Amino acid sequence: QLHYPKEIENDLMNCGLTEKERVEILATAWEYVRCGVPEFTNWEKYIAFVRLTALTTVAEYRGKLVDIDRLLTPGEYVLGYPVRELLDTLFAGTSVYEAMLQEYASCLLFMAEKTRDHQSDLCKKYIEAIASSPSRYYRLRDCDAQVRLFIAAAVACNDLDPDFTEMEYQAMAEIGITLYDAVAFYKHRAEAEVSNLYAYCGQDLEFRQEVYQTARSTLWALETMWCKTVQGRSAINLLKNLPLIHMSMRRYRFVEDGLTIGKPETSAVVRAARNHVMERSFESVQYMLYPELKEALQLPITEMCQKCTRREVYGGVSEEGQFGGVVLCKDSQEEWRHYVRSSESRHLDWLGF
Amino acid sequence: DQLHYPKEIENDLMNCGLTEKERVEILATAWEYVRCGVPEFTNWEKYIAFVRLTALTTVAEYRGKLVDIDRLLTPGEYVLGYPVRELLDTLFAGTSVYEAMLQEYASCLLFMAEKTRDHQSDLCKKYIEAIASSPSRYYRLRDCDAQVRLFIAAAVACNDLDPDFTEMEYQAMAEIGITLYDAVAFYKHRAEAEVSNLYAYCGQDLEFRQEVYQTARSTLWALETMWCKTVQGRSAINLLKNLPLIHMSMRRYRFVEDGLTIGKPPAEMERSFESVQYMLYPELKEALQLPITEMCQKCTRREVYGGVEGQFGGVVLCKDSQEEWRHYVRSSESRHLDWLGFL
Ligand SMILES: [Zn+2]
Ligand SMILES: [Zn+2]
Repeated sequence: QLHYPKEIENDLMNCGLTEKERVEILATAWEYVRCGVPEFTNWEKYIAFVRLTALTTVAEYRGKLVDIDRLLTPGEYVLGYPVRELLDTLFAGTSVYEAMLQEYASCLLFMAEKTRDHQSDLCKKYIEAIASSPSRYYRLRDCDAQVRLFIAAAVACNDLDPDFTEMEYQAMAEIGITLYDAVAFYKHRAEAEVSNLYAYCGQDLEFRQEVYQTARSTLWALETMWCKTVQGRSAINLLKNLPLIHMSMRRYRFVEDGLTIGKPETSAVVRAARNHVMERSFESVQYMLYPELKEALQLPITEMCQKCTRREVYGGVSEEGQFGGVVLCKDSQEEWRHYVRSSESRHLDWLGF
Repeated sequence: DQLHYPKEIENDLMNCGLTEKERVEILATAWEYVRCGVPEFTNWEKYIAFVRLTALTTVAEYRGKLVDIDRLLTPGEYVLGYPVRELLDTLFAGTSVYEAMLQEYASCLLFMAEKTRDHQSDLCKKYIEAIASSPSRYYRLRDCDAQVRLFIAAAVACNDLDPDFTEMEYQAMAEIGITLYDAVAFYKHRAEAEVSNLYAYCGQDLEFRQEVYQTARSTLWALETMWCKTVQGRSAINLLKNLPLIHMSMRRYRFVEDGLTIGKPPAEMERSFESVQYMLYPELKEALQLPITEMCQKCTRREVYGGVEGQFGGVVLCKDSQEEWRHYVRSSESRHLDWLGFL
């Protein structure tokens, strides 16, 4: 049986979902928020955030249903949700308000763009931006996985105003993504995903084990330094639980894989992948794009490495073991591997240890 | 991977029988357990006391011959540099669970030290036979061993509140937590011929393990949905939910070393019942005095437990006893929904 609060039990009715899909989305949204934000004080903001995480979950599953251009419009209901009102309840009167409005809209925009019928030019530029540098992969994946959004929401649901610096958010995202992308590796590869750190860094277990161990070690140093503050614990709770959801949430396949993690041949998500089978402009969406994404989507073709292998159209069918975007050259792949292996110096700098 | 813990504990357990590597592994392991089990707290003083109590628990697991079990509950006494009874008073004194938690702590460390003596004591054999006598008894004794109700009570105390769970809430929570934890620790426990694993008794087929892990986790999500708005509710949730997850979150476990995977297959005068009975909680006092006439005679018992492939080190249940255990674990939903006040 799936469980979630009565408050949300009638959400997402009459939106194009089966009763099975709808109850799975609501349970997933609730579990994600409980796992990522276990400590809260404000129930009204907590439920608003659960509802926004439900819409995010719909955007990932069936993005065609979500009117991206209405998410930030006051008075507008998207699949029954007053999205801008929920964002205002959560973030209005905090220092991160205007930035989190663009973070939310930008995340859902590219979730919808990636499910689309045919590759848009926004999609193609995103696919090439994330392959263009490791720091740009981490910033854009941060938005895609809602890392800094969850951290700020966690602080807001404790009735405090987030005061992390830009470099603290970048350190937190690099730790969380390095862990999460490692555990999701086999699901993401079986689905020929573009948004996985190891699509660019390399598929060898030895690299993954090494940088996982370093990120978890830095996270334990961060936890030891920050655990006496509510804001500190709000960031720790979110980052630490990112990989653990593979075991804690009923959306993942821990039980169905024989109580295993990291074994692709017993995996229910990999076996599902194996068994399986009107154009938004930069102009129309720029109001909602955060600055790093705007620059990411306008990087000149010529200022990117010309040795890496791009294509006209990404997606379509691929062999077992292949991810779905830009294939880095040896020099670029060496650049990424070296950036990730250097995390400890960069982060002890960025986090103020 | 360097080890991290607070400065308040960094020079504990100095020059008292641990190697230098052992001592820092113990302090880091205690800190990591307490941070995973009790993520939400308000009282730093109580928190460090509990971390130090966990460090001593960790010495008893590893090196129980260093630990003077009979001085744990004695005012004024230092064990390995810790004023154990002062630490337990800082954490629990003036709560409704004070006396129960002194006994819960001492009873845990007593059997951790008994399990590693060179010679099996009488007391150790009676524990090994008691934990195999009924599934409800397995869960209560494993609760103390794993410190499930002690951690839940400590979590509430570290939020400056008075634990007010009922006996039957503690029993449901222990059943949920142990069913999950013993499942994830299954292969490690089997490799060490452990006695304290639910599946040593229920059986070793993966299908039973999957099914009852799915139910326990589903119950825990219903409990979390019902209780997540109070500090006491979250204190319980956080401990139970994180029990299986420490296999990924703690450096003590082998997630990384295993390829980012879970699941991959007479120095000593003997203690007597009478010398330790003051420190035992009621159910353990009773379990250690059960006549083996009142136990199932068809189960396979031994004169001496231990020695030795893919075998646990205690009582081997008979087919009928195994069926009783499996039925009990598979009936958890109804028992738990009743004990937890969902109906
Ligand atoms: Zn290149
Ligand atoms: Zn029997």
